[PDB]
Amino acid sequence: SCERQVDRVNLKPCEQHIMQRIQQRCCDELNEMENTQGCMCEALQQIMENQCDRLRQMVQQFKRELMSLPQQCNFRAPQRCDLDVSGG
Amino acid sequence: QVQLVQSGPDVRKPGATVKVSCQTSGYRFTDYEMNWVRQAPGQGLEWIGLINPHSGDTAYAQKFQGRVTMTSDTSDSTVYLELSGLTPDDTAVYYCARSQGTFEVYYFVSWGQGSLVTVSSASTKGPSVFPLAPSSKSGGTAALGCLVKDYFPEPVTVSWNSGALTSGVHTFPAVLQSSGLYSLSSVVTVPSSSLGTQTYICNVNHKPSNTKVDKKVEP
Amino acid sequence: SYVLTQPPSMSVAPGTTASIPCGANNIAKKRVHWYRQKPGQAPVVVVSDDIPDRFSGSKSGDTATLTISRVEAGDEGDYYCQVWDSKTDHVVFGGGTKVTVLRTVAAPSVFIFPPSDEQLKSGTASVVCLLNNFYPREAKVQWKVDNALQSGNSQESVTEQDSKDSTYSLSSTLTLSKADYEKHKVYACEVTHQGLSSPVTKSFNR
Repeated sequence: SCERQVDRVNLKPCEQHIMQRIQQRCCDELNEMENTQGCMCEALQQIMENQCDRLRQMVQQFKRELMSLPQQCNFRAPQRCDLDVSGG
Repeated sequence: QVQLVQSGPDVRKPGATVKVSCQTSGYRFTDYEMNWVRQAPGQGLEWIGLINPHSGDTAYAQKFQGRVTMTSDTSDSTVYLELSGLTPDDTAVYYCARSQGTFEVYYFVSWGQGSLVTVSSASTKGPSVFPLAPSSKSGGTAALGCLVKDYFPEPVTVSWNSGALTSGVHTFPAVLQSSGLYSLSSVVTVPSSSLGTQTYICNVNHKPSNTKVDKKVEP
Repeated sequence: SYVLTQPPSMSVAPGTTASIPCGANNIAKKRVHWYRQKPGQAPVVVVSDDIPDRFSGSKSGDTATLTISRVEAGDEGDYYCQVWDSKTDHVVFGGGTKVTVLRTVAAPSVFIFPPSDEQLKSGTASVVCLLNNFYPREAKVQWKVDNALQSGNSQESVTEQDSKDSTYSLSSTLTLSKADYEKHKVYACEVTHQGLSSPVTKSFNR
C-alpha cells in the first residue's frame, strides 16, 4: 500500500530541500518503491506533514516547490492531492 | 485535438449488466485520469466514478459502490464503465470526461459524446417516417418537416440534407404516445422559392433496430 | 455527502450581468469550476481554476458565484458548478440552473400540415401544426375538426430557447385513424398567444 511503503523510503533528503531554493539524492530515494507516479501524493503529503505542518507565507513558498518536485525527478505531479488540511 | 468517442445507445433488460466504452485520442493516455458522469433525461449531472489508466486505481461514488466496475486498456487507449444490476432508474445518457488538473485543481476539459443506455424489458421498435409537405404562398417563409412515429427507445437523430441545412431546423423533443412508443417531428423553415433548391431529406437514424431512413419532402 | 446547492432556474435580461450562486459549506477553500451544457450536447467548461471572456468566477465565502458579463442570446442553457471534495475523494456536481434570456413578445408563425398520402395507406393519419418562433413559452393549442373541439388525441412538445432568436417552438400532432380522418374532412387548428390580439386559425379541406 501507499502508506506501507512510505515508511520504508527515507524522505529526509527531500525534506532537506527546504530553503535550498528559497540534489539527486531525493529522486534516488523517491523511485522506490512502486512509485510509478503513484503513492507520490502520500510522499508529497508526508513532506508537508514533517516540515511546517498546516498553514506563515513561507510554507506557501514550500508548497510551490513541492509541486515541482516530481518534475525535476522525471515524474508527473499527482492529479488528486490535498497538501493542506485546515482541520477546522 | 483531444477526442473522446463513446459506444452507441444500448438497450438492456432490468437487472442486467451494461458496458459503456470511451475511446480516447489526441492526448497522451495514462497521463490524465478519466471520470464517468451520467445525466438522467430531465435531471442534472451525476458523477459515477473515477479511473487512472497509469495505475489502474478506481475511485467510485458512495452511491455506486458495489455496482460499477471501471477498466482501462492502454493498448487501445480506452476506458470502460460497467454497471451491474440495472434498475429502471438507471436509464440515462452516460458521459466520459477527461480530467485535467494537478493537486487541488480537478476539472473536465474534454467531455465525451455520451451513451444513452435504456434499461427496459420491452422490445425495440423501429420508426416510421411520413413527410410533411409544404404549402405555397401571412404565410411567412415556407416551413416543412418530417414525422417519425412509433419508435422505441428514445435515441433518434434527425439531420437535414446530411447536415447542409442547419438554419431554421427544429427537432422537437420526443413525446410519449398512448401506445407507449415515442414519436417526434423535425421541421425546418426555408425560403418560399423551393424550386431553386435541389431537395430536402429527412435523414433519420435510429441506432437501435438499425433503422436508417432518408425521405424527401415534396408538395 | 458533500452537497452543492444551485438555484433551479434564472431569468436574465439581455445585455445585463448574471450571477449564478453555488453554495456549499466552506466552498471558498475548495476549487470551483463552472460548466455550461446546451440541450442535447455534452457540457462545456466556461471557467476553471487555473484571454478574458464574459464568464468569470469569484469564489468568496460560503457561496461561489459565476458572472456572465453582457448577457446575450447565446448564453442560454444549463450551468453546473463542480468541485472535488478532499474529505471523501468525491467529485460532486451542483443542481441544474436553467438560464433563460428575456425577449420581447413574438407572434407564432402558425403552419398546418395535412397527413401524407404515404401515411394514408396505413391505418393512422397524423395532422401536425407548427408554431415557429414565439415568445413567451406559454401558448395553448386547440384542435377543431369540422367545428367540434378535439380533446385527448393531441400531444405537444416545445423546444428550448433558440441560441440566436431566444424564441420557442411548439408542434401539436393530431393522431387519428383512417375512419376518423376520412370523415370530418374540414381540419382546422386554432392557437392563442400573448403576441396575438386574436386567435389565428389555419385549415385545409382535403
